[PDB]
Amino acid sequence: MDVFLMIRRHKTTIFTDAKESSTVFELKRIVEGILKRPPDEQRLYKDDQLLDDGKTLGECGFTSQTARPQAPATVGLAFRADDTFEALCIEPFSSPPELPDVM
Amino acid sequence: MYVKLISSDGHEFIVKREHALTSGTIKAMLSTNEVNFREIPSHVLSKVCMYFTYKVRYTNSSTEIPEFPIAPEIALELLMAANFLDC
Amino acid sequence: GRPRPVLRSVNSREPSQVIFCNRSPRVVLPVWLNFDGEPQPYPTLPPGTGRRIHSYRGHLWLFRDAGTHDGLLVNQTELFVPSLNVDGQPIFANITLPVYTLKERCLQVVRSLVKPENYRRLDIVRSLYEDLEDHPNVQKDLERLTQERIAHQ
Amino acid sequence: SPNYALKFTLAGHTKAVSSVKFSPNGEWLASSSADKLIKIWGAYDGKFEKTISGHKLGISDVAWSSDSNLLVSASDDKTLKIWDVSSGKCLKTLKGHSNYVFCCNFNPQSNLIVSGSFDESVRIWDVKTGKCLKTLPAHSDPVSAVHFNRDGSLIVSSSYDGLCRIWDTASGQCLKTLNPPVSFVKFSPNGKYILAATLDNTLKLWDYSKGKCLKTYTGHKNEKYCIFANFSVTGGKWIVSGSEDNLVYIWNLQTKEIVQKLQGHTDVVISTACHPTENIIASAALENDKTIKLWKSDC
Repeated sequence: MDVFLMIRRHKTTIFTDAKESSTVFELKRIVEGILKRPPDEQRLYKDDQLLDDGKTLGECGFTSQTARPQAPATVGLAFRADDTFEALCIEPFSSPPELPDVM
Repeated sequence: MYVKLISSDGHEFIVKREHALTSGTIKAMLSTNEVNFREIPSHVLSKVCMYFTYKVRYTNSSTEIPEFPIAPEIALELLMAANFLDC
Repeated sequence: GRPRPVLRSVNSREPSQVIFCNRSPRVVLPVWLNFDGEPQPYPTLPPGTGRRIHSYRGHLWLFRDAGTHDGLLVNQTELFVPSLNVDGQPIFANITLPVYTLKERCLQVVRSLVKPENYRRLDIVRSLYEDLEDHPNVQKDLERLTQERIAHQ
Repeated sequence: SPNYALKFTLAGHTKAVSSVKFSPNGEWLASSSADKLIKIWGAYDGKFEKTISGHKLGISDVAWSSDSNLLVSASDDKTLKIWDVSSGKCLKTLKGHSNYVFCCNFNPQSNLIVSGSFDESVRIWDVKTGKCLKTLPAHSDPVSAVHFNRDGSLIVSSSYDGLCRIWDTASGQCLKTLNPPVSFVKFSPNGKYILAATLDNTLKLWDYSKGKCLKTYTGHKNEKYCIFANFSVTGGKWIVSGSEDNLVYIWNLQTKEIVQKLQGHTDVVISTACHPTENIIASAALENDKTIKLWKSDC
């Protein structure tokens, strides 16, 4: 069961996939390859909830039904360097304009 | 290989190179592994990246394919993006 | 004497039992090409339903959205041709959405929201007006498939 | 060659005319129509005689009893009706088919009626009681024509299944079969042959006892409608049929040569009939025409 994700930090969004059976730790290894920060310098979140490295993505509620190619689920990302922890902060995307009269 | 696609308002989208190459326009712009769009905003470009994931996953797949959803409020700018991107 | 359309059913009179299986979210219109190549509409299939139907070997079928005539796929391709049943087993015609281009999907959505009279009230380039006005049509696919079949000759 | 010429046009129906039949005594012409009416005409002068009504949908076919006193009709309303010609009274409604009834005939004794239906059956009815006596189900597509032979011991039927079946009246069992849809069949007036039409612009004469095709008639257009053909034997010996090019074709029965084409109708000529004692042909045409024509010849 593939799961499709947006990993978001500040004004950065990574599109990637994993399995429901993938661990949170294994997702950090995916992020490491892209962003070059090791798993122990990463914190991953689902909404406000800090995710436990050992738990599977499925156990955290990312399923093939909630994390779809055309509507991926969001994972928050924050970094740590030594004793300094960054807080989770995700900049929202822009907003569409008013719906035109003839729609 | 990942590429970085940057929206008009500065949001960075990191996507598989194979996925971004769905668009011949992006392929040309890549010829850095980053592409700056001058008029595609983040809410549209994020929807375009979902399309790429959908297209690559469901192409050649010989399974039941779900609809690609588009909300009314985004449809007209997404159309313009799709036309520009030829995807 | 005259050419006949290459896309037309063969009058085999050899029965073939088929399951039309609508694996799309659309209401599906089955279209049968008759022996002269004219498209004939058959009863529609709601989403998530399937029906066992009687057709014939060498008959030609296509499948469209019943309301918009968007093109659909059948066993991952445009045309479905029944063959002989083997071992008492019906033949499945698995109808699904194609992977539309993002542009075509956007055109489908905008068409569903704007009356054709009002397309040119939208604030986009003229070529997108013409794109919106170019509605789906089984004849397009018949033309396109015929040209492709000629290019493999 | 005969010299048929147009004598009268009868313009009483308001939709396609499906069938014309001369009464065995020569006096009358019955017509049936998509307009749900039967009309009776003088056979010699085309004079309107009466309208006969009661069917709820269009009528495909009509046929006379041997004594010219009864008519049976076959309708889209799934029934047949037996009528008293003198009064116009519906004596019986024959209920049993489960879809349109296209064709009907009395046997020579006229104690039985045979019918053929879109429901792919041939049914045999008792005239006196109106009960269905037998249902003969072997055709696998609409039945286009049914006809008794000269002593009524055999029925011939034709069907879109491509087959002509000869049935034993008494038992109901099929005795013989004679590939495009067969649109018309009837026994010859002498009894030896069967005339069959198929939707490939072809009529064929069959020696059914021998199972052999003796003649083929072509030149006309018949690919869509079930067009009734006939034997003309009062003068010379001709085959007569309508056509989809709006003409009546007449062939020499032995040479298979076209000897006349009768011009005048403005739609498919679906029905032709030949008068039992004089050299008179009646023809009937579909929705762009809606008329009956009467034609007369010296031979």
